[PDB]
Amino acid sequence: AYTNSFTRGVYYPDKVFRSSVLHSTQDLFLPFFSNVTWFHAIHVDNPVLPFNDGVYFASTEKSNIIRGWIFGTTLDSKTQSLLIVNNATNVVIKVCEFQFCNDPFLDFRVYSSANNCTFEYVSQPFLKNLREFVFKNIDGYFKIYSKHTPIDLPQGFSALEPLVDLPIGINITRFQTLLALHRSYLTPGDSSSGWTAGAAAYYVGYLQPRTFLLKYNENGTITDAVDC
Amino acid sequence: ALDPLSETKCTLKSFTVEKGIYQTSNFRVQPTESIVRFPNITNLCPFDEVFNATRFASVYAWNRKRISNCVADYSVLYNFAPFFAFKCYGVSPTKLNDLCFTNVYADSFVIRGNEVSQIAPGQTGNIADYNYKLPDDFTGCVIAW
Amino acid sequence: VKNKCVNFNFNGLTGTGVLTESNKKFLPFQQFGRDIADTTDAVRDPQTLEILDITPCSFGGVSVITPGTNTSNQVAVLYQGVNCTEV
Amino acid sequence: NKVTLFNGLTVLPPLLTDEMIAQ
Repeated sequence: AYTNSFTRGVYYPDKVFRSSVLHSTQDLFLPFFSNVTWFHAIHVDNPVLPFNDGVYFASTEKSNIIRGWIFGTTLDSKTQSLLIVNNATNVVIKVCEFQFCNDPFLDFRVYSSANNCTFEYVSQPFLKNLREFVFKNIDGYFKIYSKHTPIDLPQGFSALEPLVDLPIGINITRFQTLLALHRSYLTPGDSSSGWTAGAAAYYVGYLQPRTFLLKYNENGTITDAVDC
Repeated sequence: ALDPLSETKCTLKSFTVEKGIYQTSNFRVQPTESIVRFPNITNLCPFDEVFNATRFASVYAWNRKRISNCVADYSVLYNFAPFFAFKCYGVSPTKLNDLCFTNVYADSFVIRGNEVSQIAPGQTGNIADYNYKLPDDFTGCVIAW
Repeated sequence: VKNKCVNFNFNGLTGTGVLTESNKKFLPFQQFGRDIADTTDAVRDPQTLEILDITPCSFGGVSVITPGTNTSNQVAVLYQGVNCTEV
Repeated sequence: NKVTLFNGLTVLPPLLTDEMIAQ
């Protein structure tokens, strides 16, 4: 499937306050009026998506079907993978290559090989409400920007604020999404039929090196942008 | 550099100056002080459940652990251990207050006094050969009380 | 230290000038303030999270008013870009 | 009303003010 992205996917690039000014920045952005791939979070078996240069991940749902993400080069124990799991209590981020199967297990509570967990992080969870995230990894740091906005994709403009800047220095080239369901059987492999679940949808777009012209109002917030 | 008139004579390179206004030099007040400002950050690494516990790992199970993502000032210790052998290798005490690294791995064991010599770099014996082996190259501080 | 030409090092940002209480509120994730021509004008205190306006301490040229040495040696001095009531 | 609007750089004021030119 395909669907065009409106003037969406911008973020604060430098966390430097500017008041009522136009600034030209060359960085990794999602080009305006570009198509983004669409997936339904009910059934199709979960495709693996490459992490080329950065990912814009949008989610629309009302049942908390998806609860995390997996990053890394391979699902085996040879490369130190990264795992982010959200919950109703807190968010847990770990980097020790949890051994996944041919498809990552759907969150027999622990199923992994030996671990070498060096980096772990806990904070408040990322709680119709469209949730937009940008995941980037360029200079040995892994950056997550996000915004939760009330309500396919509207024409309104909203800039993503920086949430997390992790210091882990692993190489990320592939990623997936993490789904959850209560009383769900766990199997190494299942077909695309899946099981019935709540209605949800998520969009994936890719970041490219582009020049943008951002406008800052008197309150220091980005209110409009121009794709150069 | 005696008076402004002498400076004017310098600028014009003449002992007689004519009536008017002359731009002689520039001035700048003082940097009357120097201040360094650093954060209200206070997360510290949990050095207290490692150095105080009511039990420690026996050598066969040697309890490794990981200290991560925290300001660590290795000054919290040097408080209660009359360390028989602090013996730090290569880092030395003051410099590490300064440096920054990805993780610090703290392992804990209980070995009798005669064997405390063996838990060091390059020693051979029952303890360092069948029970815990420090690597040939090390930047770390064995501490024993 | 406030209201003095001081050399400050705010969390790696090194500069010189006088610091004053500001009236602009940053977003919670913003720490630097930059005006046109990439000049730093504000910074948040990493210990108290209070915004401070940075402006360079006074500088300028000096000019000499003279009626001519042939007439008299009296001299007046003008400081151009400053108000030396607070020199 | 119709027409309206460092690092060592400075702006010297004009000698005749606007009031004198108006006079």
